[PDB]
Amino acid sequence: PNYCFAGKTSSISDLKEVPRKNITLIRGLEVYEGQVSPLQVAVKTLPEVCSEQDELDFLMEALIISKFNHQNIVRCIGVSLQSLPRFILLELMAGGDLKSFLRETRPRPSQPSSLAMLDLLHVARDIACGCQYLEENHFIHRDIAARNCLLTCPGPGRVAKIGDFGMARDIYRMLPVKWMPPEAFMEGIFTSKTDTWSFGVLLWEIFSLGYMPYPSKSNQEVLEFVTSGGRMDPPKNCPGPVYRIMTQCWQHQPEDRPNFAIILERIEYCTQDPDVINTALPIEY
Ligand SMILES: COc1ccc(F)cc1[C@@H](C)Oc1cc(-c2cnnn2C)cnc1N
Repeated sequence: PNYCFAGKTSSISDLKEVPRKNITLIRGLEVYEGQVSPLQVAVKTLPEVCSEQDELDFLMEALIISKFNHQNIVRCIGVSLQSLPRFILLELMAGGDLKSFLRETRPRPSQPSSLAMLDLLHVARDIACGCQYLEENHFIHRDIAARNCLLTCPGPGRVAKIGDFGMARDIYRMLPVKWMPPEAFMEGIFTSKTDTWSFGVLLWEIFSLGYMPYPSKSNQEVLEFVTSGGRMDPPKNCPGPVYRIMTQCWQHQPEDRPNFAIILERIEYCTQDPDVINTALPIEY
């Protein structure tokens, strides 16, 4: 089984196999926190009880992640496929996944400024850079969403990175309906503009502080809503310029939507506008 990315073909043999003795599991997080000799790592494990397909899936996932080279995509430290159970070793992202972080770190009476608008813009900017990298390398992610993003740490130095490529893995060889543009439902045509649409939904998730998109709508209701021109309202307290980026991401015609270079440019503008970043987030009770 080969994998083609950018200007290079690669196989299992090119994967950096780490001697099993050098790998220690520290605790569960099927993922564990681990150590390699000392590098902190996350360990994704393939269950020994699985089918042939699970094994090629696991292998293709390792190939995919191992070929990426960008600071906003989680690194693959290596693999251990010659011992059971098989491991994929990933950069350990201590802040956890983005969706959970937004829900746990919402401004509250016990910590009214735990998070501010600039923090959310930096996360959006980080993922957008990741996405620009995928775009310019002609890789379509297909599942951009907060559940698939990770943070290096809880505190103010945090960096957001794209952390899961399972959907792209399957496609290479379960539509995330609420993150999908109209043409995906009706034409099944996918483009980097597909990711642009998803990023807009991700933006909404971020600035809502981790709400489910289209609150109160089922998948089919969303599908009909969006196909007929409907769009989400801004998240509570969302700055007008940030909502504008979302709605630009959600233009009905793919070609009307910005590429990620333009998105990054507009997020930076937002970061430079004091009227945006001086906006307070809602305090939750
Ligand atoms: C549930 O796992 C995921 C969820 C979403 C993703 F995008 C990637 C992963 C997995 C494959 O990767 C990591 C997980 C964590 C983590 C999660 N919760 N706490 N921690 C400490 C840290 N670093 C990773 N590399």
